[PDB]
Amino acid sequence: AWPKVQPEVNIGVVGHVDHGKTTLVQAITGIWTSKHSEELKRGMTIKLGYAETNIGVCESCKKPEAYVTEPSCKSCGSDDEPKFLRRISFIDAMATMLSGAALMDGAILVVAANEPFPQPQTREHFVALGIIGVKNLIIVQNKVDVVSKEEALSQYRQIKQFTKGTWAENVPIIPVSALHKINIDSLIEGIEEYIKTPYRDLSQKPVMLVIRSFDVNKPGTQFNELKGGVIGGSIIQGLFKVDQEIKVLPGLRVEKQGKVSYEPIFTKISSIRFGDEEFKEAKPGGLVAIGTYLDPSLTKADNLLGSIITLADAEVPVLWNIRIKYNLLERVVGAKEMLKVDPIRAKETLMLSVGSSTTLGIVTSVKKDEIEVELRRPVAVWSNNIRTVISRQIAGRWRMIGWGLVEI
Repeated sequence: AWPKVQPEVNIGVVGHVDHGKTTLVQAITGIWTSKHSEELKRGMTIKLGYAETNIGVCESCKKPEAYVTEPSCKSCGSDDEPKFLRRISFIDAMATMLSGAALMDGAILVVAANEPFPQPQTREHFVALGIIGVKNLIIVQNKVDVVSKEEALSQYRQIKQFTKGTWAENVPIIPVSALHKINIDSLIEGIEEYIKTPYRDLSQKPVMLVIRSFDVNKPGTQFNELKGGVIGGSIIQGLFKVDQEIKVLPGLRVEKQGKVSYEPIFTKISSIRFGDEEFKEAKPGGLVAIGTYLDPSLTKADNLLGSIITLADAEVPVLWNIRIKYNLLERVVGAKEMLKVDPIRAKETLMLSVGSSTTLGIVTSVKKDEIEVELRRPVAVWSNNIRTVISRQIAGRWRMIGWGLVEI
C-alpha cells in the first residue's frame, strides 16, 4: 500500500492565464479545487487555492507515462503498485501574494502558447520569482493544443532565448494542456527532476509561518464544548508535536493606558492537521492546521495573520528596527515602460515582507549595501539572514523594488 504522509514540499503555481493555474493543479490532482463543498475542514488558504496529491512511479513503465498520482499501475498495463515517491502540495496564485510566496519550495510559471511571449503578467511574475528567491522553476507552456507544433516550438525558443542571459537559462519548459489533459505526465516528471524536496535538518528549532487564523466554533456552539482558537500556517523548519508549548510572535498587541507593546502569546498545540487527515507531528511542507488552547477572540478572523509560531522557550528577537543588506532591481515592470529604480532614500517609507508578515517602515539609515529601518510594527526574526522583500509605493501602487537579508 501507499503511506499517508504530510506533504513534504510546497510548489507555488503562478500564472497569467487565470483558468490556467487552477486547472493545472486539477490536472495534477484530478479534483476540482474552487468551491470545496466542505468548509467543515477549518481554513488553510487565505484565498489561495490549495491542493495536495501523492506522486509515485511505475518503475517498469516508460517515463513519463510511468508517473502516477495514485497507487495503481493499471494505466501502464500493470496490476502492481507503483513506487510511492512523495506527497506534494500546491499553492495557487500585494501582502497576500507575498505571504503565499513565503511558503513555496518551488514554482511553476505558466504561459499561454496562443499569446505572444512574454505577456506583461508573465514578465511581472518572472521578476517576482527572482525577488523572492524561489529558483526551483518550471515553465509550463499551457494550451499548446490550440496552436501548432511549430508555433509552440517557436515560442519555446523565444522563452529559452529570453532565459539565456538570466538565472533561468536552464529552467525547463514543459508544454501542456491543462484543460484537455495533454502531456501531463511529462510535467509530473519535471516536478520530480527540477523541484526536488529541499534538505531538512529536523534538529533545527521548530518554526511555523502563520498565514491564517479562525474561530472554528460554529454559531450555536455550547460554551462547554468550545474548542480553542486555531492557527493555520506553514512550517518552515523543524517540527512540531501536539502538547508542545509554543508561542506566537510578536504576539498580543497590548495597550496599557497611553502605551503600546506586543507580548508573545503562549499556548499549547492540541492538534495537527493536513487537509482532513490528523497527524501526530508536523514538518515543513503543505499547509497545516494547528489547534491551540487560545481564546478564539485571538484567532477570530485572521487576527494572527503574519505571525510566526515557535516553541515557548525559543529565543527569537522581536525587532522594531532592522538592518537589511539589500540589492535593488535595475528597473521595474510597468504598464507602459520599464521604470528606473531610484536608490533607497532616508525618511522614505518602505514595505518589508518577512516570512508571512508584511510591515510598513521608515528608512532611518541608508548605505550602499545596508539600510536601517524603523518599523511601524515589530518583526519576529527567527534566524540570521532571513530574506526580506523591499517595496516602494510607485505610481500609487506598491511595487517590489528589491530584496535583502536582515542582519543580526
